This record gives sequence, structure tokens and C-alpha cells, in this order.
Amino acid sequence: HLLSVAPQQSLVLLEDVDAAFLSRDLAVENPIKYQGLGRLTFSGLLNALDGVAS
Amino acid sequence: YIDRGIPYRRGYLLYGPPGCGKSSFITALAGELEHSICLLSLTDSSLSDDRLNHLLSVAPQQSLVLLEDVDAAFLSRDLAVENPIKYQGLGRLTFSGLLNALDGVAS
Amino acid sequence: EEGKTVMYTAVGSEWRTFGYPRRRRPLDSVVLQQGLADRIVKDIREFIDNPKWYIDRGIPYRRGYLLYGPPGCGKSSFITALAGELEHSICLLSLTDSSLSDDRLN
Amino acid sequence: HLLSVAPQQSLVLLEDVDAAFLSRDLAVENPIKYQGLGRLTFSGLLNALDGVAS
Amino acid sequence: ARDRSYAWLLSWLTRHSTRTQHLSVETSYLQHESGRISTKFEFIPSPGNHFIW
Amino acid sequence: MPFSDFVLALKDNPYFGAGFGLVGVGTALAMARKGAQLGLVAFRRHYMITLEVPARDRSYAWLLSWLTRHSTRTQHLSVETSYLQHESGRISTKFEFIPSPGNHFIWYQGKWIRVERNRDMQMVDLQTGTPWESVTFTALGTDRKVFFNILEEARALALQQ
Amino acid sequence: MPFSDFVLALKDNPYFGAGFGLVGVGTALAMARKGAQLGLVAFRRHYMITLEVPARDRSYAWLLSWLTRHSTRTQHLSVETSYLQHESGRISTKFEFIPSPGNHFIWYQGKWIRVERNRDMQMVDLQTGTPWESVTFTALGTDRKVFFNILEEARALALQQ
Ligand SMILES: Nc1ncnc2c1ncn2[C@@H]1O[C@H](COP(=O)(O)OP(=O)(O)OP(=O)(O)O)[C@@H](O)[C@H]1O
Ligand SMILES: Nc1ncnc2c1ncn2[C@@H]1O[C@H](COP(=O)(O)OP(=O)(O)OP(=O)(O)O)[C@@H](O)[C@H]1O
Ligand SMILES: [Mg+2]
Ligand SMILES: [Mg+2]
Repeated sequence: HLLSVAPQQSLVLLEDVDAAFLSRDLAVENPIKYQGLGRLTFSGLLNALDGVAS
Repeated sequence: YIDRGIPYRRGYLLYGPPGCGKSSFITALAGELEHSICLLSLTDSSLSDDRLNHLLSVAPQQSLVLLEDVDAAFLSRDLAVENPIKYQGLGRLTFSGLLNALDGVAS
Repeated sequence: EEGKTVMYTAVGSEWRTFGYPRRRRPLDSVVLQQGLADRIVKDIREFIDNPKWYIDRGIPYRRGYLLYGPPGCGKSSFITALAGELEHSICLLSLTDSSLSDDRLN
Repeated sequence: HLLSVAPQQSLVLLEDVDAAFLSRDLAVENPIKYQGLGRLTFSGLLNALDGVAS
Repeated sequence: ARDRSYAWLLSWLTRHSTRTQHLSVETSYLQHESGRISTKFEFIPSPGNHFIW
Repeated sequence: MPFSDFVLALKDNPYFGAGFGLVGVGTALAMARKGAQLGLVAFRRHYMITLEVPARDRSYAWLLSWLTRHSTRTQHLSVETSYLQHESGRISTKFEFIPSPGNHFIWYQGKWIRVERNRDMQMVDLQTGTPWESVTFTALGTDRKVFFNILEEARALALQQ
Repeated sequence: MPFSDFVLALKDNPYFGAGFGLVGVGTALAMARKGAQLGLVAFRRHYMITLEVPARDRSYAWLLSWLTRHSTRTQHLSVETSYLQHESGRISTKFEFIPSPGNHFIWYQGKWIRVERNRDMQMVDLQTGTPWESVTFTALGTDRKVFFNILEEARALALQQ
């Protein structure tokens, strides 16, 4: 929803993306764990950035 | 389907390396068939087995239910070999719940 | 609701109908191993037809069945066909729920 | 918000910064874990101290 | 409603209510002696003022 | 004694006559109030049609959309900002007006429907933002087909555009 | 007996004549209240325009900003402290006044708009601080273009300064 209602003529800025999810050894591992605080998932971010409803 | 008792349902799986045209093809197919797309996020927080069954039971007619990135909902491979298929998610969904919702008795 | 199968579900601590009455699946539309369907149907109908045999001996008037096997071989379809044949309804219970407790299960 | 509405002619004092986040061996490790109580993250502090909206 | 006296007195009010016509329904499953169970329609006096003798 | 003594005692005071004149006034006033309620109830039961729509149904969404579209020149609207993607490839703000809560009147099919956008009472509901909003279609007549036609046209308009 | 006996019984008491005189007073009083409501409803429906803005829309933000700017000499304001960065490089406190909740009157485009800053009712809302604040633009007339012009000018002012 937030990515769908951004003001026109604006730049969405996701700073320090690497801190959102586990990486490297975990990227090799089966799950890309969400090392965060909310209820966001790697698939959710992937589909929001470029998905069907983007 | 009716004359043989088979449930009138179908499901499709598109798999491959990222960026090869899965989501784009689904969008193009929905456009071609004049259907709509019902985006379902399995790894949600408010999603339960009963809620999943209800949601799959009240989908708008002439629509495609889209479960994107199914492999992220549940643990896999070594866990699939292991006894439980653990739900690596946020809500109260279980592997058996999804299995029975996709093709069960009340589907 | 005749000619169709009703499917209930657990809403709190009561069984409430889920959706609309599903159309019956014909029993012969499910092909099991030779004689299995007839055996199960005869057993369940014998259980239904004889409550006096249970009462006269003190046995609780209950029965349970277990269908096991590799996936996709016809367990759920056979259960639906059996519910249609016996003119019964199906009460779907999800053990791995969040609101389910021992007292609520009882 | 707090860093943006500090009273004029004031010094913001962050005392014992090393206790906010895990360090040394964790700094070598992939995540800089928040060894705290609230919902603050290393990237959040970094962007608040010197970021785009600072 | 914090006493078992409430339960006993409510049951006695259900039983001895004369021909009270301000009742409320209470569905329960009653196991017959034949071995099967059938729905039992039990009426409890609905909230209000009732008079007995 | 209460029967005979009071009758003489009441007859003694001329103010008693005015009081029982006022007693009849009170009895008539209570009767008139009762007459109003029964008349209203009978009129509603026999010559008016009402169709309430909760917020728990997709019918609510379709009917709300149809009310937004077909509102004639209603002047009790409320704003609803949305982003509309133009065919040129860009997106611009779209100012859409929905009838604000209140009593609005339409002239569908030669009748005078009295739609009413019910507001939020206690902010309790499910499967929505919990506003418990509703619409009530009231009209004069005995036929029910008008509301069925309205619902079918709302569904058709939802499947249109 | 109820018909004939009462008629004689009522006619016996002269206070009854004043009673039915008061009965007509009550009937006229009830009619007068009914006449008021229908008159108000008809007047609102036919000669007044209303535009409600919820707090769930960006239009609310733009309209609130435009109300802050264009308020003529309104003397029912409320304070709003903010830090304004001067061009010299330092920041100083800025005392900004927003019209406090109440009924304010403007003279936009030769009309007399009756904006009203709705207050908080129950502290329930989403995507905000949950105050459920609103504004209602009421004006006399039949044209709707005035409110559309107000909204467009609010958007332009938001994109300005
Ligand atoms: N066959 C194709 N023809 C045209 N464009 C394509 C094709 N395959 C991919 N693309 C382009 O790739 C981008 C993303 O494609 P798409 O989302 O369909 O990929 P995907 O296979 O679903 O991958 P992911 O799961 O990472 O989203 C879009 O810009 C889309 O136009
Ligand atoms: N013996 C059978 N005869 C006819 N159709 C069958 C049979 N076994 C499976 N099918 C068909 O396979 C599909 C799914 O079967 P079904 O749901 O009964 O499998 P299952 O083994 O009970 O699995 P699950 O427990 O996961 O539901 C249906 O289309 C059903 O018609
Ligand atoms: Mg994709
Ligand atoms: Mg099964």
C-alpha cells in the first residue's frame, strides 16, 4: 500500500537494505530470515519492489 | 468434470530462476483471459487455516488466486526430510491447513 | 439440503455450517482397492444399525476409522463419497488451531 | 523526530553508546545486533545521526 | 451467579414455573434409552417478572 | 368509606371538576401518543419498503459504488482522493465525491427512494476497518423488485468500467 | 355504550371543551415540529451544498493547510509551534496559527462558505493519530464547482511555497 500511494514526482529511499534480512551464510542457507522488528518478509519486499500489483 | 465426480479445480506451478517471466506471464494471462488476480500472502500474520479456507471459498468469480513464492512459507529440504514441516512464518498457518485448503474436503 | 453434503466447522465452541451444501461425490467415482470400499461401508453401516448390541454389553457407542497411505491415493475423496452415501454431514476439525483447548475439544 | 525537535542551543548527549548494540566479534559478524529493549536499529541510529532527513 | 445455589435455583425455576408464557429456548442433546441422541427443546423462563403460587 | 366519603369529598371541591377535566386530558394525551406509534407501524408495515445493507457484504461495496455513480446532482458529498493512472503513462490525483452521511433522495424508476448513509456508532465490525457503516433504501410502495433491480444494476456497474 | 355514553359524558363537563381545545393544541404542536424537520430537509437538499472531508485522506492535509493560509482575519485560531530554518543557517521558533475548532465564515468567490473544524469524538481512526478530525464546507447555492475550485486551489498551494 505504501509503495502504491507514494506522492507523485518522488523518490522512495530504502537506505541500508542489507540490515533488513540475514545474508551471506544465511543467503546460502534455505531461508532468508527477517532480522527485523515488524512482520515483513523477503518475499513481501520482492513482490512489492517488482511483482504483479506493483 | 461433473459427469465424472472430479472436483472442478485446477492449479498451476511456474518455477525457474528469478527474472525469467513468471509474474509477467501471470499478468499477461490474466489480461488475456479477462480474469482478475487475487493476491494471497501465505506468510502473513492474520492468516489462519480457517481464514485461509474461507478466503479460498469466497474468491471472486472469474479470478486467479496467486500464491507467489510458496517455498518461503514453510521450511524445506532438510526440514522436509525431518519429521515436521515447520511454518517459518508470522501467522497461525500450518502445512496441513494449506494442503487441505488447496485440495481437501471443503475446498 | 438433500442431494448435497453439508460441511460444518468449529466457530468458537459450536458447529456452524461452512459455506453452501457441497454437491455429493458419487461413491463409484472413487476407485479403491478391490473390496475396500464395500468393507468400510458395511462396517460403518453395521455400527450405525446396531446400537442395542452396544448398550446390552456396556460398550461405548462410538467408532473411529483411520485411512493411511501415500498422498493422492484417495483418502479425502473416499471420505466425501462415504459421507454422500451415508447421507451424513462432515464436521471438519483442525487440531493444530490456536483457539482449541482440551475443554473446548471435549 | 526527537533529533529533529531538539531545543535550539542545546547539546544532544548519547552516553555509553557501546551498550546500545553488540560489538567486536558481532561487528565482525554480519549483523550489528541491537542488544537493547526498544525497537531501535543500527541503521536507524546511523541515518538519524547523519542521513537524508537529519 | 457466583454460587452453585444459582445453578440449583435456575434449574428449579425451569422445572416449577406453572404455565409461564415468557420463556426462552435452550437446545440440548438428549440421549435416548434406545442408544441414539435427539435434540431436546427445553424452555427456561426468559428475563422478566414471573409469578408463582 | 373510601367510596362514599371521597365522592362527597371530591364533589365538594369545584377544583375537582377541573381536575377530572384534566384527567381526561391526560388519558387522551396518552391515547394520542399510542395512536401515533400504531399508525406509524402500520404504515411502515403495509406501504413502505426498506432494504438495509451491512458493511459485512460485498453487496455493500457494489451498492456504495453505485451510489457514488448514480447520485443525480446530490450536494451533500464527501471527498475521496485517489491516484488515477492516465493513458499517457503518468499518474495524477483524482478527486472523487461520495455522498456524505445523511438522507439523499433519488428518482429511480419513477419512485422517490430515500437512501441514507448510516454512520459509525461504536467502531466494531469484522472483515473491514470496523466502522459499521450501512445504507438503508426506503421507498413508498409495495413492490420489492425496485431494490432487486438496484442491486443488479449495481453489480453490472461494478463489472463495468 | 363507549360511543354514546362517553359523548354525553364528555359533553357534561365544560372542562372537556377546553380539553379538546388543548387536544387541537397538541395536534398542532406535533404538526409544527414535523413541519420544521421537512422544511429543513428540503432546504438542505435543494439550496445548500456540503463537502465533508475525513482525516483518512491527503485532501484533508491539503485542505487544512489551505484553511490555515486563507482564513481572512479569523479570530478563533489555535497555536502550532514549529522550528523554521532561516536562510542565515540557524533555526528559530515559528508561531503558526490554525483556526481552532468552531464555525468560521469566508467570502470565497462572492459566496459565504461556512467551514466547520470538526473536533474529536471518540479517538478512533487509522493512518493518523486517531483523532477523527474533519471539516465540513457548507454554503448556500446549487453549484458544486466552488468546492472543486477550493480543493484544486488547496492542492496548488500545497505544491507552492
Ligand atoms: N519473457 C519476457 N518477456 C519480456 N519481459 C520479460 C520476460 N521475462 C521477464 N521479463 C521482464 O523481467 C522483469 C521482471 O519479470 P518477472 O517479474 O515476470 O520475473 P519472474 O520470473 O516472476 O521473477 P521474480 O520471481 O524475481 O519476480 C520485467 O521487467 C519483465 O518485463
Ligand atoms: N481412488 C481414486 N479414485 C478416483 N479419483 C481419485 C482416487 N484417488 C485420488 N483421486 C483423485 O485425486 C485427487 C485428490 O485425491 P484425494 O484428495 O482423495 O487424495 P488423498 O490421498 O486423500 O490426499 P490428501 O490427504 O492430501 O487429501 C482428486 O481429483 C481425486 O478425484
Ligand atoms: Mg516474479
Ligand atoms: Mg486429504
